[PDB]
Amino acid sequence: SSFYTVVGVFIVVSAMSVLFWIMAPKNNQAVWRSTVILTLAMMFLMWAITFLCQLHPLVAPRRSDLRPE
Amino acid sequence: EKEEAIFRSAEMALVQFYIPQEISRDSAYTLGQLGLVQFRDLNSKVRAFQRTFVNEIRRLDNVERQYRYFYSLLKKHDIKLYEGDTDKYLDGSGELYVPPSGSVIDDYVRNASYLEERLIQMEDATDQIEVQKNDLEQYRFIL
Amino acid sequence: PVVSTGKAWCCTVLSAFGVVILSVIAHLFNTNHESFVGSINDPEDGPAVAHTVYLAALVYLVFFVFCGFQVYLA
Amino acid sequence: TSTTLESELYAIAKELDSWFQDVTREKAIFEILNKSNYDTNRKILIAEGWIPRDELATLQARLGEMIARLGIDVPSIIQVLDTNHTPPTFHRTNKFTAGFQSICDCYGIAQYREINAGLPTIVTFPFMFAIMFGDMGHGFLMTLAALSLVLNEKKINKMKRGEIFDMAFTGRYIILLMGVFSMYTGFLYNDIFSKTMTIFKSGWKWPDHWKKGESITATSVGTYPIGLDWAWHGTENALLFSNSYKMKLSILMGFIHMTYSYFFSLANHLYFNSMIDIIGNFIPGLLFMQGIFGYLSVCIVYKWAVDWVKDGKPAPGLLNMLINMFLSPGTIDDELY
Amino acid sequence: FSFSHFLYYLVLIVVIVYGLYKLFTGHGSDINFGKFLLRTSPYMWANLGIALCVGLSVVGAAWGIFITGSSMIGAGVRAPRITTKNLISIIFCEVVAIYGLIIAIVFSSKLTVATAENMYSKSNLYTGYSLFWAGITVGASNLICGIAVGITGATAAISDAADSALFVKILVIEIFGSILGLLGLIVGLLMAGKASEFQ
Repeated sequence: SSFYTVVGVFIVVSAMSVLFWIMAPKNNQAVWRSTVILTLAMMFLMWAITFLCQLHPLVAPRRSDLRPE
Repeated sequence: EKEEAIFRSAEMALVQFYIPQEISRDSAYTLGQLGLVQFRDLNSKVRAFQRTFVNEIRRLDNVERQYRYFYSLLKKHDIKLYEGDTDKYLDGSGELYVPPSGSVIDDYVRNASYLEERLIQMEDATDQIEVQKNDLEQYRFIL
Repeated sequence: PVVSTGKAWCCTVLSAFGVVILSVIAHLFNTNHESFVGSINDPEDGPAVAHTVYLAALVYLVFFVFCGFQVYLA
Repeated sequence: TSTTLESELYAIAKELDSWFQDVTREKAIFEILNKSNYDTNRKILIAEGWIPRDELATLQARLGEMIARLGIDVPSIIQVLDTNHTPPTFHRTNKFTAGFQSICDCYGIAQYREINAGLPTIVTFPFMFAIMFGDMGHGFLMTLAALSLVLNEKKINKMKRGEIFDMAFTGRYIILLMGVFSMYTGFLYNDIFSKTMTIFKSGWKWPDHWKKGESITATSVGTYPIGLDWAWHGTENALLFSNSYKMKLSILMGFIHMTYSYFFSLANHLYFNSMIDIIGNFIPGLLFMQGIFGYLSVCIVYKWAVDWVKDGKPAPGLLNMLINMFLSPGTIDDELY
Repeated sequence: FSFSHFLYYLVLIVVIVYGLYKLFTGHGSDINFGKFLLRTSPYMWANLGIALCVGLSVVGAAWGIFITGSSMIGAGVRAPRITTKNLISIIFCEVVAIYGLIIAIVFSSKLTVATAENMYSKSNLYTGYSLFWAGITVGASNLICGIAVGITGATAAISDAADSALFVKILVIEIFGSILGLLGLIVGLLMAGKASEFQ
C-alpha cells in the first residue's frame, strides 16, 4: 500500500534524532537538544499527514473550462 | 560550572548575613553591586513608622522631592537636561565602585536645602513682573 | 522639498519588490505555463502580455534607480 | 531679573542627573537595611536572602575583596541556612530563549523546580502559527522583516522607542522562526501568492481529448511526493478536498500536542516523590482521553491507509461513528475493521 | 404613541377578522396550515436551520464576550493581574461558537441533490423538519448559554479583582453554566440522528 514509505522515513528521522541526542553541543545543552529534536518531529509529522490521504483518494478534480491542449 | 536551568528552575539557597553595624552601610553597596540576592522581609508585623532607619528615609526623600521640584522648574524655561552618558563607571566589569561616604551625602542634603529657597524666591520675583506685564499689555490693547 | 527622506524608503523598497515580482511573472507569461494561461479566461495571446509586464518591470527599475539616489544624499 | 534665574538653571541642569542617581542609590540601601533585624546587646544586623547555589563561591570572593579593601576582622558573615520556605524561580535566558520565556511568564510564574513551559514553546509556538499562515511569499516577507531587525542588534539596544517597536524588537527571533516555519508550511500547502508551483510531476492525469467546455475528471496515475498536488488548482472542487484534508490535519496535530504536554505531568509527579498523584490523576486522565480521542486519530490514519474502491467496501464516516459511539452504542452502519 | 403596540394590535385585529371571515363564508379549511408544510421545499427548512444555528451561536458568544470583557477591562485598572487569570471566562464564551461550527459541519454533509420525482417523499420532508428544528434548538441554547456565562464572567472578574482567593469559588458557577450549551449540542446531534440525506 506504500504506507511503508511513511514507515521508512519515520525510521530514518527517528534514527537521526537519536544520533543527535548523543551529539548536541555542551554549551546550551537542553536548548539545542530540545529545539532540534522537537522540530524534526513536527516537520516530519506534517509531511507524513500530507503524503497520506493523497495515497488513496476518494475525490477527483473537475476543472470544467480547461483549454484542449 | 553553572547549571543551565532552562528545563527546570535553578536550585536556591537561603543565606543568613551577620553584618556588623559599623560596616553595614558599606556592605549593602557590595551586596547591591552584585545583583543576585533577593532579601525577604524579617521585620514583618512592625508598622512603617516604627521601623529602624526612618529618618534616613525622610531626609533622603526630602532631597528627592527637592530634585523633583527642580526638574519641574527645568521644563519651564526650556533647558535640556545633560544626561551624562557614562552609565558605565557604576555598571560594567570590575563590579566594584567605592560608594560616596557620609560627608558627600550631607553635602547633597545641605546643597539642595540651600538651593531650594533661593530658587523659590528667584521664581517668585520674576512672576510679580509677569502679572503686571499682563494688565499693562491688555490695557495697551484697550487704548 | 521640505524633508523627503521618510518617503524615499517607501518607494525604493516598493520598486525593489516590484522589479523582481513582475520580472518573474512576465517570464511565466512568456513560456506558456498552463496555470497563467491554461483556461478559457483572462489571457489568450501569451507573450503579448509578457511584453507589457516586462515594460512595467522596466518602469519600476527606473523608479528604483531614481529614488535610490535621493536616499543616498542623506 | 529673568536672566540670573536662567543662568542658575543652566548651572543646575548640568550635573543634576548624577546627584539624582547617587541619592536614589543611597535611599535604596536604607530600604534594604530596613528589613533586617537589629540587635542591641551587640551591634550586629541579621539579614536573610535567597540565592542560587552556583554563587556561594561568588559571595565569599566579593565579600573577601570588600574586607580586604578595609582592614578589619569579622567572624564569617555568611551562613547557609536550612529552611522550609518557598524559594524563587529564576530561569536563565541567553538572548534566544528570552522572548519565549517572557511569553510564558506573562501567563504565570511557574512553581519551584517545575518543568519550564518556555522550552517547548520555542518551536511549538511558531509552528502552530505557521499552520494558520501557510504561504510561501508571506512567510518570506516575514523573514525579510525579521532579518531587518536581527542583522543590527547592537544599533537598536541603545535607543528609546515606545511600546510598539519594543514588542517588535524583543521578539525578533520569534518572528524569524515564524517566517521560516511558515515557508515550510506554505511549501507543503502548495501556495505562493495564492498560486501553485509545478516542481514535480503530477499524480493525476487529464483525459486525451475534450471539447472546450466539457466537465472532465482525472485518472489518478500515482502519488505526489512533497505537498499537495498542483492538479487541484482551479478544478471547481478544490475546497471539497482541502477542507476534509486540513480539518483532519488540525485534529491530529492538536491531539499530538495535548498528549505530549500531558506527559510533563508524569515527569513532574515522578520528580516531587508524589506517587499518589500518578495513580490518582495521571492514569485516569490518560485512559479517559486516549480511549476516546486517540482512537479517533488512529481511525483517521487507518481510513487513510485503506483503499476502499479496490476492496469494494463502502468508506465509513468517522464523525458519524464518533457520534454513534456515545449516542447509540453497538450499532454500526459501515464497517472499518 | 407606542407605535409597536399599535402594529401588534393591528395585526391581531386583522388576523381575527380574516379568520372569522373565512369561517363566515363557510370555507374555514382554506386556511390550511398542513398543506403549506407539504408544498414547501425542504431545502429551505434545512438551510434556515444551518444558518440560524451558526448565527444564533455566534450572537450568544459575542454577547457573553463583551459582558465579561467590559467588566474585566474596567476592573483591571487598579489590579492589572486579573486579565491572564480571567482569560478562561472568555474561553468559556468562545467555545459556544465552536459548538455551532461542529453542528454546521455535521448538518452540511446531508445537503445533497434530490430528483424531481420523489422530491416530497417521507424521508425528505423528515430531513428538512429535523435539520430545521435541531439547528434552531442548538442555536437558541447556545445563545442563552453564552449570555449566562458572560454575566457570571463579569461578576467573577469583579470578585477576583477584590482579592485573589475568590475566583476559584466563582469559576465553579461558570462550570455549572457552561454545560447547558453542551446539552443543546447533544440533543441537536440526537434530533438529526436518524435523518438521511436528500435522495
